[PDB]
Amino acid sequence: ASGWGITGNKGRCYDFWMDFSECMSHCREPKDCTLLREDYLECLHHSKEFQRRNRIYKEEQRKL
Amino acid sequence: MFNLFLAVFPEIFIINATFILLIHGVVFSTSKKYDYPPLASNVGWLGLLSVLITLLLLAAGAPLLTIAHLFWNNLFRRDNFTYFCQIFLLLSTAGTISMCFDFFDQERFDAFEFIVLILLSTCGMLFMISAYDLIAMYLAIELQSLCFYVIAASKRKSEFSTEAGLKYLILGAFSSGILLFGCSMIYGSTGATHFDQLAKILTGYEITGARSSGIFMGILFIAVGFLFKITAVPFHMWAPDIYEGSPTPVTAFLSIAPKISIFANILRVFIYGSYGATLQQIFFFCSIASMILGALAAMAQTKVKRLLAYSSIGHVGYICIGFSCGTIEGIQSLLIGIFIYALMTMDAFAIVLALRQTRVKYIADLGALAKTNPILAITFSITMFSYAGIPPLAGFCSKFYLFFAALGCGAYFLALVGVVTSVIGCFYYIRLVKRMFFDTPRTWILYEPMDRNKSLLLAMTSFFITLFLLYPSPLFSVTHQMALSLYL
Amino acid sequence: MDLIKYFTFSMIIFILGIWGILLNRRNILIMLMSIELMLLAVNLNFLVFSVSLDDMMGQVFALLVLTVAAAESAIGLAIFVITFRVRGTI
Amino acid sequence: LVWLEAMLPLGIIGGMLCIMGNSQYYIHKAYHGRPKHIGHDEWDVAMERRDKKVVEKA
Amino acid sequence: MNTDITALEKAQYPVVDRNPAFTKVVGNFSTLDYLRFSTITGISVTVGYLSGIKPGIKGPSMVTGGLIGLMGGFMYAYQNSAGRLMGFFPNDGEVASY
Amino acid sequence: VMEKLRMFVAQEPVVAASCLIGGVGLFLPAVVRPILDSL
Amino acid sequence: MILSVLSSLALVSGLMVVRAKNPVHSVLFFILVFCDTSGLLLLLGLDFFAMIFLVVYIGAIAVLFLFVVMMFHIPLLPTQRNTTSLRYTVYAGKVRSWTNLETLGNLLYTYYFVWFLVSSLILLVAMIGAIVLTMHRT
Amino acid sequence: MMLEFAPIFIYLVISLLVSLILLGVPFLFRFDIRFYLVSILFLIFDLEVTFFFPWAVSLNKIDLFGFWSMMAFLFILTIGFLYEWKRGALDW
Amino acid sequence: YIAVPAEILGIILPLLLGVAFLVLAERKVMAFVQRRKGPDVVGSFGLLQPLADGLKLILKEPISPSSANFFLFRMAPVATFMLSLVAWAVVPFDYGMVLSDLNIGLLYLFAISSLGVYGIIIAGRSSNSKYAFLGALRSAAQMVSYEVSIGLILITVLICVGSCNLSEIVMAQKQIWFGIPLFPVLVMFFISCLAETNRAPFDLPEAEAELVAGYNVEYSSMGFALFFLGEYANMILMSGLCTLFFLGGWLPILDLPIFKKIPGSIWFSIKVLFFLFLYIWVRAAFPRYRYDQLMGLGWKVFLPLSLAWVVSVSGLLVTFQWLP
Amino acid sequence: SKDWNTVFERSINTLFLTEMVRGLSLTLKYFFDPKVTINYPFEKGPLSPRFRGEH
Ligand SMILES: CCCCCCCCCCCCCCCCCC(=O)O[C@@H](COC(=O)CCCCCCCCCCCCCCC)COP(=O)(O)OCC[N+](C)(C)C
Ligand SMILES: CCCCCCCCCCCCCCCCCCCC(=O)O[C@H](COC(=O)CCCCCCCCCCCCCC)COP(=O)(O)OCCN
Repeated sequence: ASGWGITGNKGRCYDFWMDFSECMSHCREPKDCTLLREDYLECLHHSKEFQRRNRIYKEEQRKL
Repeated sequence: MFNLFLAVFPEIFIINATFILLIHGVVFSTSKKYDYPPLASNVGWLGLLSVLITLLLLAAGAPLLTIAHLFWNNLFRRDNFTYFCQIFLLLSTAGTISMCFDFFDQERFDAFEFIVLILLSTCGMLFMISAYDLIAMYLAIELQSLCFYVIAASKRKSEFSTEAGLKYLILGAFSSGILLFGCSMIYGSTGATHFDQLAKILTGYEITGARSSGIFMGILFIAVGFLFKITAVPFHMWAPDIYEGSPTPVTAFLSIAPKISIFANILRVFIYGSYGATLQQIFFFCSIASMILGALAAMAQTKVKRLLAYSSIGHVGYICIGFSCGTIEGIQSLLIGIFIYALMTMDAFAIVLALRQTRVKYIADLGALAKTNPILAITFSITMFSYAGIPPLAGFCSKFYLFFAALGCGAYFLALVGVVTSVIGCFYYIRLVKRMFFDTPRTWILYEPMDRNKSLLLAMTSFFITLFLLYPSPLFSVTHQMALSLYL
Repeated sequence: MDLIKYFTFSMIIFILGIWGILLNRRNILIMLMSIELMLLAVNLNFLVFSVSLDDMMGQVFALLVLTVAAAESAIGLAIFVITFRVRGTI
Repeated sequence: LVWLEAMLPLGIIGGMLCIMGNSQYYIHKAYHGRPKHIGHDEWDVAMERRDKKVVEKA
Repeated sequence: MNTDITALEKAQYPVVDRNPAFTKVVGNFSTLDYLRFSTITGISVTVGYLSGIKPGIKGPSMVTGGLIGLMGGFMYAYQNSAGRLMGFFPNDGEVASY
Repeated sequence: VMEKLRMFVAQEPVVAASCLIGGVGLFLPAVVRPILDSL
Repeated sequence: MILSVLSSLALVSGLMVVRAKNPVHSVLFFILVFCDTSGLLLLLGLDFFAMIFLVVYIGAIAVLFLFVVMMFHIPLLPTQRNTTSLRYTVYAGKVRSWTNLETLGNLLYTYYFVWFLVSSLILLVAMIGAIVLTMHRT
Repeated sequence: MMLEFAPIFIYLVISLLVSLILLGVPFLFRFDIRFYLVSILFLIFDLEVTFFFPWAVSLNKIDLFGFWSMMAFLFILTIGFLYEWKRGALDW
Repeated sequence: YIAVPAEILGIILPLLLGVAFLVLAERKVMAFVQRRKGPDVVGSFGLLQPLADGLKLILKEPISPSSANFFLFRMAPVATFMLSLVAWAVVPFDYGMVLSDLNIGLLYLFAISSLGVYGIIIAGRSSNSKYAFLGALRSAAQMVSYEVSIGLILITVLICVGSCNLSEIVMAQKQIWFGIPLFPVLVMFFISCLAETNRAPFDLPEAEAELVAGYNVEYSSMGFALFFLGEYANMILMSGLCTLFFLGGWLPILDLPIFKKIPGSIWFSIKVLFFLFLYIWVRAAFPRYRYDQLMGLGWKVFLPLSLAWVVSVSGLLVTFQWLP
Repeated sequence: SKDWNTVFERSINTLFLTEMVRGLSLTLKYFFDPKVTINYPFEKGPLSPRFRGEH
């Protein structure tokens, strides 16, 4: 969220964080920017892609 | 490239003055020409001068300390609240240093490193109040904690000091470990450490739609660490022992300056800890427990410094009442109570160091003090009544407006417990007045007069305490400005 | 799973340090090395979290924690040395 | 001249340090064809992996 | 290094010379600045003298106090002069020369 | 100042040499660098 | 499998630390904890910190403890069926790839430099406190 | 990257085996305080060297600012070391 | 991938033989200084003497006291031998003649050098002898004290190079060797390595029966042999490091004539031989330091001076922008 | 008492180990000289007619 990367290029989840911060800078309520906030948080640790892939694996395995 | 340093400008001076004092006191305390002079009063006076000079440097540049704020943004952000907290912390440190001068001569404790370590702890506290991050806060906490561990066991051949120093060390390291675990486990779940970027991704969403276990648990761990630092029940495992064993000038400084900085840290954390379901109730419960335990534990205490330690714990509970409200008036009551408690603690420890000349240990030693030294007797009685919250004195205004803030949030259970604990504490406060105005024991103990430093500080504090409810407007206005500056 | 095997390991190390510091009033040595174990656990937390989400605010603080831990150990051993010269209690 | 007698063990250790150095070369070139490369950063290892893949597909 | 000097609270007075140089603010020391830079040094020297008579360090303590006071007084004079230059102080003496 | 300096140097040649070397190493980027950067 | 065995060995050593009777064996298992967690850091990607752990914890802190002790006595479920070559490598970041030291010293000494000086002050405080407590010069 | 440590680990294993068999073959046929102070001094200067390593490598990237920020750290710890010097912690 | 142990053995066995022959080399070149000949009856010119010593130590069944601890008293020589041997995995010989091409080679060497202190601490305590324990503790303190000087000199070298890779440092000396500009740093590094390995005027471990008797006073044939092998391997390693940093590792002297097209693997060897000759010369040239003045010397002559050299080199490079 | 010209020479000599390289070079002069030891089994030391040995 700070910008500095491990390999010295750029933060992996820095573009999403900066987009969320910029949009929330000029938004009165915080419930209009929860669309981007969830996106940034998911980009941090993949809270939905992993669920999707795990559900794919489970529904494939349940074919027995 | 040099004008950017006007923001951190006073801290540079205090660091450089500490280095100069260390160099002077190590060069001239070993020379055979001056046959190893004590060199403790000299370093103490020079350190008091340095603290006053950096206080002037900080106060005069009020419109300063804000330029190049973008450059310093990642490191520390000092708004109006930070300025007013630092200008008071420096005053308290200067008062303590001026207090602990006769202790360097009559006790014959000539170790100049004491003042140098006090100065370094003061710089750590200054770095702590403006620490607008999860890293600078921990670094400054450790910086003050190391100096405190070292100076708690400063007297080596004694037995209570070293044991208390070891226990303080263990408790502080354990607290720091918990706090650092909390900081790490909220960094890994949010990706951010700076307070601007931490009060933006969780302020609008705390448990409303869903919750994350990591961030809540880390917030709880941070709160546990902070409560350990301020010695709030039940996180007070060894604090009275630390107050007993530590040298009296140390515990005079150990119960005033650190609490101000830690409470500034808690206030700065509260601007992002917007959960309301993880921070307010824990501090509410801890405040109730601290008041109850302090009131029922200082009743049985027969020593003097143990009673002061438990009274400080009870006052910390009353202080936490005002933070539990979580409103502007709550924070205002918080700051007013902190200021009043700091002044009153300076008063009480000025008394204790005054009576330290003849090694006062128990509450009964100061018996029949109304005849030998009537003026000191009435001063100490006024201090005890100010602790009791007796109306016509300072120390009642703080508890008054604290209770008013508590009723502002509708926490009626807090008010009743506060009343009961106030009555109980008033009883054992006036118990001291009984021991030294009414009861006349067969054996009398005579106390030698004090020095001009303690006497002048005592007179100023005693006139402040009694005559405060006639002109309290400046404190109320400055505390409201400080509380209102916390958020905007 | 790879992040779980790191975080659980660090958390169990932290809990083990808590146990070591909270199972004996005597034996100051292990009660003080439990602090170092706790610092190791939190340092590993910082490093793993920094690598996992590609940010270099955990590595800087991880490196700075080294000095705090070393200074705490040094002061602890100083106090432990001076406590025998008065008491001599293990 | 006789001082070369003491220099004989030094010559032994020098030459056998030399063979210690050259052993990790004459056999690394043996089973990789090309010798070791000083460096091998992320770009280099990616290039080696891609070369392995393209030779495997070729 | 990328530096950006800018105050959140803008200067209330004229804002001439937004980023002055070190020798420039050193050369802008008015009579008041010299006076307040000298009084602090004098107080520090005399405090170092009076404090260091019991241990027996009659002069070196005075020298150390002089160093401390000199640094503090120069710091105060620089702070006042610079703050006057960036604008957020009552100047009435710099706009006259500018 | 020329009488105590030689006494100090005579007693501690190593400390004096280290001080001179460090002084040169700190003097080069404090004086030579600002004037060399302006050509 | 390399991670699990290393973590288990580290856990066993740590458990023996807080249970060993004589302090020397506890200190040696304490050393072993860092010895087997440095490898865990190393296989995670960070090589600088792996060596710093050896140099500091079992190079300076552990030898300090030894000197004192000698006297005074939602995971992704394993799916390799179609998740083994989907790794989209980007060659833009491979050219001029900084090691651990370069990308850390880029910003340790320049941007977050006050925390560096606060650490320096902490070290000075420790150095001062280590001599005002333990000294019997004669 | 980290693939250069596998030869080191295997070398360590082989060295352990050789050392073990070397001593397995023949079977077929009062308190001081200066030490603690010097150990702490070593710990402090070891931390100094640990901090020096990133500075020296990344020294061309940061010029005239990183150098002086490191010299300030060196000055602080040199003041500390000078204090150690006069307090009789270096000579015996 | 099965050929890695082949490389490891090709590193280990010649190095053990090198230690064995270095013992003979010193016992002969020190004897030649004192109007002697050394062992010249066993082999051709004693060339079979190290084999005789090794076989005699293989025989002569160990006494194995193991009074305090069976394990630690037996494990300490193993640990010190492993630490002595393991640092050779990163030393580069000519170009690709290096086992592991680490990017943190200097830090790895520093860690290995500082990690060998335990081998003379647990070994010292394991023997139930006050004269062994106290002497081993003091020797450990000396090595720990000179470790920081070693590290500071390494930082001085690293400033000019710009990378921690060992093979890159030698390639950085194409223009000139580092012994030319910063020669006093080379002298300090050599003296510190003398103190680090307990050799020449700092070797209090072989101070007979004075306050220091040695950590290996009561050891059987093979444990004493392992300690001896390990610390002579350390001697060879430090000579190699000293000639790799401040001298060209494999680069020719001045490559002006035409006969300097010979393989670079022997330039390293002859330079290491030169530094070993200096080691033995200094041993049989000067008397010993007492331990009290050794500590003061190592803390007040080599730490401030190495710090000043670090500061001066860094300032000079930054001032003129002569940075890598 | 010093004159700023002798302290320089003395400090330099104590800093460059001149008195140590003096002995270092001295010890090397016998390295290349002929040796003195005798091969005892073949050539033995000179005795005297008055030597007292086995009766
Ligand atoms: C410029 C370097 C900046 C960094 C310096 C860091 C230094 C930090 C620690 C400071 C230590 C200062 C030690 C210097 C004092 C050395 C002694 C000395 O110079 O004073 C003399 C003499 O000093 C004096 O007499 C007067 C002192 C000067 C006071 C004038 C005003 C203060 C100076 C202004 C500020 C100083 C600026 C220095 C240059 C920047 C001592 O005389 P006595 O010992 O008292 O006489 C003999 C006593 N007896 C008969 C018993 C044998
Ligand atoms: C709010 C309403 C009530 C407040 C009323 C305030 C009234 C205005 C203030 C009145 C002040 C009157 C002072 C009269 C002048 C006395 C001057 C004496 C100075 C002096 O003698 O020098 C030294 C005394 O230290 C000293 O005297 C200076 C040190 C004093 C320490 C004071 C520290 C102030 C900073 C912290 C204050 C607390 C702030 C808490 C928020 C040496 O003394 P000596 O010559 O006798 O010889 C040594 C004996 N030991």
